[PDB]
This record gives sequence, structure tokens and C-alpha cells, in this order.
Amino acid sequence: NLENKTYVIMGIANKRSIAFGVAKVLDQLGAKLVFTYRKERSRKELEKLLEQLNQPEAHLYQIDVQSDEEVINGFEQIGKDVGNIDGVYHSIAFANMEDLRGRFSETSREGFLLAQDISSYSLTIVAHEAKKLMPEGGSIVATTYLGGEFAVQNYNVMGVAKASLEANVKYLALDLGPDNIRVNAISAGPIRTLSAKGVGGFNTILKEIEERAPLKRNVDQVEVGKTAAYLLSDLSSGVTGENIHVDSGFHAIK
Amino acid sequence: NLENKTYVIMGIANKRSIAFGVAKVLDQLGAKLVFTYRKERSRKELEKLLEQLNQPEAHLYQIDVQSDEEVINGFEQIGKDVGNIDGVYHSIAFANMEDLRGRFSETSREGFLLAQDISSYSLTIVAHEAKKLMPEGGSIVATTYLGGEFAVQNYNVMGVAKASLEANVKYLALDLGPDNIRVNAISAGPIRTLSAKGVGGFNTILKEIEERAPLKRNVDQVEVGKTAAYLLSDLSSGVTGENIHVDSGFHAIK
Amino acid sequence: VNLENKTYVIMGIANKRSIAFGVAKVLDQLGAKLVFTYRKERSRKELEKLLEQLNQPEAHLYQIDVQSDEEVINGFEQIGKDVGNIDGVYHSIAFANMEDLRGRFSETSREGFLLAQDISSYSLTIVAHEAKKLMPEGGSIVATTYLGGEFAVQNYNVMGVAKASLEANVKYLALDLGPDNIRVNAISAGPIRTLSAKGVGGFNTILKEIEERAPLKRNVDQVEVGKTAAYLLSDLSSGVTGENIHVDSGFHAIK
Amino acid sequence: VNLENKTYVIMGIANKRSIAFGVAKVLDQLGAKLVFTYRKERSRKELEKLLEQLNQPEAHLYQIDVQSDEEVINGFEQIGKDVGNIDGVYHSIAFANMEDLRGRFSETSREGFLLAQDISSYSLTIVAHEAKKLMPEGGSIVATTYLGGEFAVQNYNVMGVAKASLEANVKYLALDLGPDNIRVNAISAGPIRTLSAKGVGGFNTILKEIEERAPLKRNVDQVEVGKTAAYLLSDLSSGVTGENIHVDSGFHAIK
Ligand SMILES: NC(=O)c1ccc[n+]([C@@H]2O[C@H](COP(=O)([O-])OP(=O)(O)OC[C@H]3O[C@@H](n4cnc5c(N)ncnc54)[C@H](OP(=O)(O)O)[C@@H]3O)[C@@H](O)[C@H]2O)c1
Ligand SMILES: NC(=O)c1ccc[n+]([C@@H]2O[C@H](COP(=O)([O-])OP(=O)(O)OC[C@H]3O[C@@H](n4cnc5c(N)ncnc54)[C@H](OP(=O)(O)O)[C@@H]3O)[C@@H](O)[C@H]2O)c1
Ligand SMILES: NC(=O)c1ccc[n+]([C@@H]2O[C@H](COP(=O)([O-])OP(=O)(O)OC[C@H]3O[C@@H](n4cnc5c(N)ncnc54)[C@H](OP(=O)(O)O)[C@@H]3O)[C@@H](O)[C@H]2O)c1
Ligand SMILES: NC(=O)c1ccc[n+]([C@@H]2O[C@H](COP(=O)([O-])OP(=O)(O)OC[C@H]3O[C@@H](n4cnc5c(N)ncnc54)[C@H](OP(=O)(O)O)[C@@H]3O)[C@@H](O)[C@H]2O)c1
Ligand SMILES: CCCc1ccc(Oc2ccccc2)c(O)c1
Ligand SMILES: CCCc1ccc(Oc2ccccc2)c(O)c1
Ligand SMILES: CCCc1ccc(Oc2ccccc2)c(O)c1
Ligand SMILES: CCCc1ccc(Oc2ccccc2)c(O)c1
Ligand SMILES: N[C@@H](CCC(=O)O)C(=O)O
Ligand SMILES: N[C@@H](CCC(=O)O)C(=O)O
Ligand SMILES: N[C@@H](CCC(=O)O)C(=O)O
Repeated sequence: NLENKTYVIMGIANKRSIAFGVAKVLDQLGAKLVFTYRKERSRKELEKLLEQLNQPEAHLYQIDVQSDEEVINGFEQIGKDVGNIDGVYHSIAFANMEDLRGRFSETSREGFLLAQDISSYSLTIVAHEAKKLMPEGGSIVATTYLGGEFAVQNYNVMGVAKASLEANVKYLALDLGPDNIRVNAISAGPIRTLSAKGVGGFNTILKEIEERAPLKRNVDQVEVGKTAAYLLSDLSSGVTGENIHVDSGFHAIK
Repeated sequence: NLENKTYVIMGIANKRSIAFGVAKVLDQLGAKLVFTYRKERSRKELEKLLEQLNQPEAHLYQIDVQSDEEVINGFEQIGKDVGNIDGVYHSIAFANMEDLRGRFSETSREGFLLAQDISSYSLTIVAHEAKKLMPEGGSIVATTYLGGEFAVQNYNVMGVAKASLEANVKYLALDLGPDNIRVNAISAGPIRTLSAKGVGGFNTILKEIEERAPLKRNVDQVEVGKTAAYLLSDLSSGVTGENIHVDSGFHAIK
Repeated sequence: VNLENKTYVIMGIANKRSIAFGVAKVLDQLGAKLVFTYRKERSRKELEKLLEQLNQPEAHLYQIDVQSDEEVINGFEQIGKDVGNIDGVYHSIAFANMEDLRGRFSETSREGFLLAQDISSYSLTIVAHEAKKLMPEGGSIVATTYLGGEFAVQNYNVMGVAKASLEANVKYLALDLGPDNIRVNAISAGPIRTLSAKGVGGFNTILKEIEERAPLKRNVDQVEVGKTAAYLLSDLSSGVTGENIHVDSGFHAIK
Repeated sequence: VNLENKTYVIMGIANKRSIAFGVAKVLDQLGAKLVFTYRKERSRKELEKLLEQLNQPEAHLYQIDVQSDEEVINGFEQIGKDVGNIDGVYHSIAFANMEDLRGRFSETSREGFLLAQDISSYSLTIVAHEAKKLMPEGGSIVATTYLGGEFAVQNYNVMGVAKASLEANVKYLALDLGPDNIRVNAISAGPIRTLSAKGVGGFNTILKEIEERAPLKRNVDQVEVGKTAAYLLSDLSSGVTGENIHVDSGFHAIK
């Protein structure tokens, strides 16, 4: 039960967004929710998706995580508007189609560094700024994918960016640990989202989960959200630097 | 919230048992609990310990996991007295005192095989039998330790038994996934229990966690119980074959 | 990599297709003295005939059933008296009943489960205790594992747990024997057509999946395992211990 | 092994203490032709003096700052023009500011963080792409990593996240290049006193912990890394790819 908890959720773009799954779960358990977005188009969808939630107040903030000024000023606004928070759900990644849909060995330097900037660095800076709003401690969760642990066809530059993110989670847990701030990841199975449309062969992946994973079915955004809720609450006290695979057991087999 | 849920908890010996930490957390959450024990002293103990719980009635069953018949018959009786269950928490392990200090290379065939029997195989047989009481699906959770993953000083034969258990967990996940039975492990931090006294240089471990793990403190039984609640509930619906470390982040550092 | 003046004990040759015969060809080709242990008389007979492919000037053959403390204890004792001190051991032994290597892992029997732990993991612990006695200046022990010890692989069932056990055995043996300068390591071989492979349900489609999916897009062979064994048993791998090296065309690295 | 008639590229020798020089001593001792790349004018000076310890009939030296695409592309193209096709590349290159390295990891600047990814990870990707044109019939690429890419190690900070990146880079490069028969691997070295070690806070206390705790109860050296590189770079390790071999006295295996 999360009444009188406030969580910031970053990276809802639409109703299929994994972080909207997180939102519905957290809202149902009584949280106050603050949302951040990048595109105009995404603020519009958030305003519409808010009608399905129980939030009596719309707390929306533009934060493009490529800009230090925007993350710093964003979290500062959030602190002035709603006070201290209890956690952040990070659901942000990006890479070019142009590098994604090409050999990994042909990835461009700007492509590679772009994906690292948005998909991994962004957590470090978010954590630094959110830490300011968690003087009593709290919890930070980022969304990763199995392709950060193993080479997966076509995930390419994004696999390297998730490996980097997963380590970022471990170094931040060590660092922020003494401040009672836990940092973890959920390694989500494949889910039809907007971003999923730029992974070559996504449908083939989806079906192979169905055929092969222990549970013989894919997961959805709400199941990510239910585990998010575990990690962001005191239930997962004593759990930090961890990666939870929410993926039908797929990670455990070969 | 676990009202209208029934769980079998194996391996309470005394107030300090990790499984009592589980009992307290589930009991708080409104579950019906069934207990299994090995020796009669754990029974009296247990009868006195359920005075703390809000369990309206004592459901206790002697099961030695070394006996197929005791596992088979015991779960059969559980079904008869209580009907279908929702999950099993496994908190059971044994090695001989001498095999837990000095030199692993000197471990006896009998001691090695004994620790495998009780600490790993017992989970295979329990799963098979408990599955009968879970036609709609359910959740099995076993307790492991970081030594199944890295060679830890002194843990010796138990670390090879844990490594066995952790793969047991993965093979049961794959097998019982199509029946909607999830199987996971909690890798608990060091905790002062009755079995913990059998381990050479326990105290030193305890202190090194406080010094070196991200949270700079030890975990307790209730922290394991809280994550047990997650694994045993629908909150963890898409998670199977997983191992969650409830250990202050210690697994994540070196 | 020259191993003249070196002596190795190779445990678990049953025929020409055995992984250990790959090792033997490689170590022999490199000048090592080789000493062979076997279980069934038929394996010995197969050793006697396969030795005439090697440039070993004599046959050192010892019957060791790793289920028996006496036979391991006495076989190594005897090996030491015949050839002297050794440089290392290559362990290539495992066993499970067929009745437990298909269908449902949740149906494994206790005796089937403990049998596979005994032969396939414990044997390494007692072999290393006895072999230490012949390596007063240090040495190298290498065991043979498979991916299925790390991940649940269809049909490998009771063996995957035995291998998970083995891989942890290697780690604990590494820790405990390091101060004595004995390295302990594991080679994780990809699927190879052997006599024990015949017991693993689905083996053909596992061979074929490696071919289609593994980075090198081909299967590996016993000599490849041998070349990595040569590295692991020799001073080329000083500093390396408690390690698991995958000789599997890269399959472990992909999902 | 034996590496006569083979040609390797070694990137990242600054002085006699560099890991890459250990690699070079071993490969040179084994008969390989060696070609050397460097960034600072000082590193070329050191290389010219270190070449005297080696049996290289010719100095083949090339300035390549891996921050510049044109330098990597041009350098490797000149290498192909001077020495022909090559058999592999040893990559021993990393960098992070002291200023990000010695603050809380959560205080890492964006600039610092991306610099470290560029130099320490991305560089492998473009090296491999350029190196591949000189490997029409296959070859081997080895990069250098540290346990701190697998676990959070105190003070290693921004370099751990860049090693985690480098290690994924290896697997992805492994899968992509497998079918060209180029293998890609990492050596996870234990702590060795070198010029770069001086930027990692707490370094001596880390050395000491290895001594007191690593199974072999001792630290390793540059030459041990190079013996494992010779293995990875030779046909000894055919079948082996996307692998991370720890040359660290067994410390990765313990808690
Ligand atoms: N779908 C899957 O199968 C899968 C599996 C495992 C992990 N994940 C991870 O889950 C997370 C969420 O992705 P998703 O699948 O839910 O796709 P999504 O709905 O497309 O969400 C991705 C989000 O990233 C935000 N974003 C990208 N660049 C940003 C920037 N520079 N500044 C601020 N926000 C930025 C986008 O915002 P704008 O649209 O406003 O630009 C968008 O809301 C990602 O980290 C993804 O890698 C996805
Ligand atoms: N304490 C820790 O730091 C720690 C950390 C990580 C993991 N663990 C794991 O947590 C689990 C519980 O141990 P604990 O620390 O809570 O100590 P504990 O209270 O002493 O519990 C061990 C339990 O195992 C039971 N048991 C042993 N052999 C049995 C058999 N043949 N049949 C039925 N039950 C048997 C014992 O029952 P009887 O006394 O009735 O024989 C006892 O109740 C174990 O699996 C252990 O490996 C402990
Ligand atoms: N082929 C593969 O794809 C594969 C892959 C990875 C790992 N491995 C591993 O490689 C090793 C060798 O197996 P393999 O594939 O080479 O097939 P193999 O030729 O059948 O070798 C198996 C050996 O184990 C021996 N053995 C069984 N129980 C024994 C006992 N109690 N005492 C002494 N020896 C015993 C057998 O001896 P007897 O015939 O005399 O009984 C036989 O020589 C095993 O550890 C296996 O698990 C195999
Ligand atoms: N020493 C250890 O304890 C340790 C442990 C594990 C892994 N490693 C790794 O081993 C590798 C070698 O480092 P080391 O310890 O040998 O220290 P080192 O002697 O200082 O070597 C580092 C090398 O990196 C090169 N380099 C840095 N930036 C470059 C760039 N932008 N373009 C081209 N070259 C560049 C340096 O060249 P210039 O001097 O010309 O600038 C130098 O030759 C690194 O990848 C390091 O992460 C070291
Ligand atoms: C099979 C891939 C599963 C997956 C789907 C969508 C994912 O989201 C992305 C992908 C690329 C760029 C930005 C976000 C993802 O990370 C992982
Ligand atoms: C320091 C090891 C932490 C730990 C404490 C108690 C543990 O429980 C045991 C130990 C030995 C035999 C049977 C059960 C354990 O597995 C692990
Ligand atoms: C795909 C399976 C690869 C493999 C083949 C043979 C193997 O050897 C066995 C198998 C079962 C029992 C005893 C020894 C193996 O371990 C692994
Ligand atoms: C304990 C640290 C071991 C180690 C020492 C030196 C290392 O090389 C570096 C470190 C930081 C920046 C640039 C190169 C290293 O990667 C790892
Ligand atoms: N392959 C993608 C879409 C088209 C493509 O890139 O091949 C998919 O099926 O998900
Ligand atoms: N094709 C496999 C599956 C049959 C089985 O073993 O049950 C085999 O013949 O080994
Ligand atoms: N002691 C450090 C330098 C100073 C620090 O620890 O911050 C070293 O070994 O490089």
C-alpha cells in the first residue's frame, strides 16, 4: 500500500509504454504520481491517460535527459511542487534506426554515444538530482533488457547501452547505499511498444518466448508494474544492486 | 494481501529461523499457513511460536525430506486437511559440522551426498508432490546463499549444495512453467540462525557485510519474508527461475 | 606450448569419439607423458587399441571407478609409484540413468539424482584430494562441464544440476588448493557426438541449433576441447583458476 | 604455441609496465610479427626503446588516437599496405579523467562518462571494423577488461560502467563477426601496477586484498596476461569466442 508515497515516472509516450503499466499499478496502490516527458506529443498522451488514473492532480514536466539543465531544473521544480519523493521509475532509452538496423561492427561513433547518453548516463544524472529530494532515502528502478547480458540478434548498439545501464545500477547502489537509496533494474521481456518497432525481428523474438520460455507466454506492461511496485516499496528493503527478470523465466533457460 | 491464500512453510526450528520470518510476514498478510518440521523439539517450539501468529489453528506435519514416503504422505495429508494450496516456502538444508570448516578437498562422499540430498534434491520431491495441490498454478520459493555462486571461505560442501539448489530451481521453473507454477530462490544475507552457528567464521562474514555491502547493514528474517511475500503472490506473476538477493547489495560488489 | 617432461592423468576415455581422446591426441602431440584411467573393461580394450595412434612409448592404464573411495585412493597411489609425480589431471567423467534424461525433471528419483552427483561432481573432489599427493610443487586440474549447468536446457534435466554442482566444485577446489599452487578449472564444451550424448533426448536438434545460432555457426570437436585443455594444463594459464572456459562456438554468449 | 608467419597489431603500449608490453614480450618470444600503435609522442619514444628487448627485425609504429575515425581508418589501412593481412589485434586502451574517477560515482559528469565510453569501449567497435579488412580469412581480437565491469568495485566508478560496455561490445562483436571467422574475446586482468593504475584511488589496498584473498594468494603480472593472450590469439582457442577469461589469481571466483 503506497498512500502518502510520491514517485516520479519517466518516459511514458503512450498507453503501450511500459512506464504506463508501472503508472496504473502505482496509482491503483494509492501513490501520488509525477510524470516527466520529452516530446509535446507525449505530454498530450499523458493528459489523456491521466483520465484513467486516480490522480486528483496532473504533475507533468518536460525533461529531455540529454540536457543537464533540464534534469536539474526539472527535479528542482518537482521538489518545489510536491516536496520530497520516495522514488523514480526510469523507463527511457533511445537509439537510431540507422545504427540499430545495421551490423553491430558498423555502428557509428555518434550512434553509440547517443545510445549511451540517453539510455545509461541519464540514470546517473537523474539519480544525482533525485537524491536531493530523498533525504530520508528511497528507491530508483531502471528498465533493462536481456540483450545487455548476452548478444541478441539486432539489438546491437542497444545491448551495449543496457550492459552499461546495468553496471550503472550497480555503481549507483554502492554509491547511494549509505544514503538509504536503493537502485535496481527490471529486465523486462519483449512487449509491443513504440520503441519496440525499431528492433529488427521483434515479432520473431516474441513468438520464441511463447514457444520456449518456462511460462510459455509473453509478459505485459502491468507485470513490469507489479514488480516495479515491489522494488519501489519497503517490501524490497534489503534488495539493492539487483536485476529482476520479468520475462517468463526466459533468462534462466538456453 | 494474501487472504484466502494457503502456504506450506518448511523448515522452522526456532524464533530465529528464516522461515519464521516468512511465517510472520505472510501471517500479517492474512494467509493461511501450514508448517512442516523434522524433529519433535521443533514441534513444541513451533506450537509456542504460533502463539505470536494470528493463525486460528495449528496445521503441523512432521516431514523429513530424506524420506520420499514422508514427503509424499505429508503433502497428501495437507491436501486432505486444508485442500489446494497456493505455494511452498522451502527453508531446509543440512551438512555435517566437520564439512563446514577447514578444507573442502577433504569432504567425505557421505557428507557431500547428504548435503545434496537434504539441501537440493528435497526441493525436487517437494515440488512434485506440492504440484498435486496446485492444479491452477502456484509458486515455490527456496532459500539459497551467495556461496552457491562464488567460493566462500568455510561454506565448502554447502556452497556446492546451494549451487545445486539454484540449478534445481531453474530446472523446476522450466518443467513446471507450463503448469503455471513458478519457482524461485531468495539468496538471503548472513543472519544469525541456529544452522548459521555450524558455519566456520560466521561472525566475520556478518561484520564484512556491514562494512562493504551498499546498505552498510545486515538484513533480517523479516526482510527475507517480505520478498518471500512478493515471490509467493501475484505481484511476481511474470518472474520465474529467478534468484533475488536479499543481502544489502553485497552480491553486486567486489 | 611444449609439454615434454610433463605427465598428465586423463580420466574418462571410452572410445575414439570420447572428449578425453581429443585431449589425449593434443597432449600427446605436444610431448606429455599420459596415464589413463577407465571404468569398464571395454574402455580399457578401447584404450589399448587407441594408444597405437599416440606416440606414447608405453601404456599406463588404471581401472578407476570413481564411485569407490578405495579405487580412486589406490589407483592414484599406484600411478604415483609407476610414473612419479604428475603435472595434472583431466576429468571427463559423468553419468546419469537414461530414465532420468528426458521427459520431466520434477519426476527425477532420489537415487538417480544422487548417482549423477556422485559420479559427475563428487568424483572431482576426491580425485583432487588424491592427486594433490602427486603434485607437491603444484599442478593443474581440469573438469568437463556443459552450458546446462548454468541454464535450464531442455532434457538435460538431472545432469544440468550435477554440472551446476561440478562448476561450484571447481570453484571451491580452486580456493582450497590455490595456496598449494594447484589450479582448478572447467571447460564448457558445446555438444559433441559421443557415446554419452546418446542418452540426452533431443541431441540432434541441439547440434543443429548451434550451427544456426552460435556466433561461429558450426559445432566444435573433441580436438578443440583438447587444445583449450593444453592451455589449461600448462604454464600458459598461470594466474587462471576457478575459471570456466566455454569451447562452444560462442553459444554461451548469445540469447 | 607457435606464431611464426603470423602478424598481430598491439594497441596501447605507453611504457615497460604496460599490459600490452607483456603481451608483446610473449608474442615476440613466440615468433610473431608485431605492429604497434600509440597515441602520445612519448609512447612512440618508449616503444622505440622497448623494441630493442624484442626480436622484431623491423619497427612498425603507427599513431592512432582511437578518438578519431580517420586515424583508425587510415592507420589500419597503412598497416595493411606495409605488412599485408594480419592475424589479430590486441586492444589495451582505456581512459577516464581523474576528476570523474575520484568523486562519487553519482557525481560523474556527462562529458567524463561519455569520454570513457568513447575511448574504452567504442574504440573496440571501430578497430574491429577496420581490422576486419585485413583478416579476409579470419583472425582474433582480444580486449582488456577488469572485474569492475562485472561488479561495483570501490573507486573504479566511471571505468566499471565503461568496462561493462566493453564486455557487451565483445559479445556483440563476437556474434556479428563469427561468420567471418574472427573471434572476439576479453582478458579480465587482475590489478597490475601500471601508469593508468595511478588514477584508480585505493589501488595498493586492492593489490593487497588480492594477496590475502585470491585463491593463488598472489597478484599476477603483464606476462601472465600475455601468455593468455597468445592462447586467445592463436589457433589454440579455436571454438572460443565471446569469452571473458580472468587472469586474476581466481579472485573473480570468490566472495
Ligand atoms: N518494449 C520492450 O520489449 C522492452 C523490453 C525491455 C526493456 N525495455 C525498456 O523499457 C523502457 C521504456 O521503453 P518502451 O518499450 O516502453 O518504449 P516507449 O513507450 O517508446 O518509451 C520510451 C520512452 O523513452 C523516452 N525518451 C527517449 N529519449 C528521451 C530523452 N532524450 N529524454 C527523455 N525521454 C526520452 C520517450 O519519450 P518521447 O517519446 O517523449 O521522446 C519514451 O517515453 C526503455 O528503457 C526500453 O529500453 C523495453
Ligand atoms: N542464516 C543464514 O545466514 C542463511 C543465509 C542464506 C541462506 N540460508 C538458508 O536458509 C535456510 C534455513 O536455514 P536457517 O539459517 O533459517 O537455519 P535453521 O533455523 O536452523 O533452519 C534450518 C532448518 O532445516 C531443517 N532441516 C534440516 N534437515 C532437515 C530434514 N532432513 N528434513 C526436514 N527439515 C530439515 C531444520 O529442521 P530441524 O531442526 O527440525 O531438523 C531447520 O528447521 C537454509 O536453507 C539455509 O541454507 C541461511
Ligand atoms: N559430448 C558432449 O556434447 C558433452 C558436452 C559437454 C560436456 N561433456 C562432458 O564430457 C565428459 C565426457 O563425456 P563424453 O561426451 O566424452 O562421452 P564418453 O565418451 O561416454 O565419456 C564418458 C566417460 O565417463 C566414464 N564414467 C562414467 N562413470 C564412471 C565411473 N563411475 N567411474 C569412472 N568412469 C566413469 C565412462 O567410462 P566407462 O565407459 O568405462 O564406464 C566414460 O569414459 C562428461 O563429463 C560429459 O558430461 C560432454
Ligand atoms: N593495470 C591494471 O591493473 C589493469 C587491470 C585490468 C585491465 N586493465 C586495462 O589494460 C589496458 C591497458 O592499460 P594499462 O594498465 O596497461 O595502463 P597503461 O600502460 O597506461 O596503458 C593504457 C594505454 O591506453 C592508451 N590510450 C589511452 N587513450 C588513448 C586514445 N585516446 N587513443 C589511443 N590510445 C589511447 C595509452 O596511450 P598513450 O599513453 O599514448 O596516451 C596507453 O598506451 C586498459 O584497457 C586498462 O583498462 C588494466
Ligand atoms: C527484443 C528487444 C526487446 C526490446 C524492445 C524495445 C526496447 O526499447 C528500445 C529499443 C531500442 C531503442 C530504444 C528503446 C528494448 O530496449 C528492448
Ligand atoms: C556465512 C554463511 C551464511 C549462511 C548461514 C546459515 C546457512 O544455513 C545453513 C548452513 C550450514 C548448514 C545448513 C544450513 C547458510 O546456508 C548460509
Ligand atoms: C546437448 C548435450 C551435450 C552433452 C552430451 C553428452 C554429455 O555427457 C553426458 C550426458 C548425460 C549423462 C552423462 C554424460 C553431456 O554432459 C552434455
Ligand atoms: C584496481 C584497478 C585495476 C585497473 C587498473 C588500471 C586500469 O586502467 C585504467 C584505469 C582507469 C583509467 C584508464 C585506464 C584498469 O582498467 C583497471
Ligand atoms: N523485422 C521487424 C520489422 C521489419 C524488419 O525490420 O525486418 C519485425 O518483424 O518486428
Ligand atoms: N530425438 C531425441 C528425442 C527422443 C527421446 O530421447 O525421447 C532422441 O532420439 O534422442
Ligand atoms: N591512494 C590513491 C591516490 C589517492 C586516493 O586514494 O584518492 C592511489 O592508490 O592511486
